[PDB]
Amino acid sequence: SQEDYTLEALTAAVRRFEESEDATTEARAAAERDRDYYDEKQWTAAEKAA
Amino acid sequence: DDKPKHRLWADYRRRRVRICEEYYLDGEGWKFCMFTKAGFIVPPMPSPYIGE
Repeated sequence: SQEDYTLEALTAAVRRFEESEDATTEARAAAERDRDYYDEKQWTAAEKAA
Repeated sequence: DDKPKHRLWADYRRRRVRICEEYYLDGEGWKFCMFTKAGFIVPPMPSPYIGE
């Protein structure tokens, strides 16, 4: 009844959040890389170690 | 096709559908249809929008 409806609503909200998080993983990574480049972090760990 | 390609989840009830709204010039005048690949949504009727 009410418990089932609440569980379904919570599952729908969590699924919406997970869809938003996973569907934009590459875009988020690219934006974070751009922010790091703007923030003086322009060298990767491997290249810096080399 | 839909954008973007996200993996389907069994517990997810969100479903995406595609509709086609077509205006075509028939022998008598403009007609407007709303359909899918399965069946009509709005049957072929004269366009409800009035021109010049």
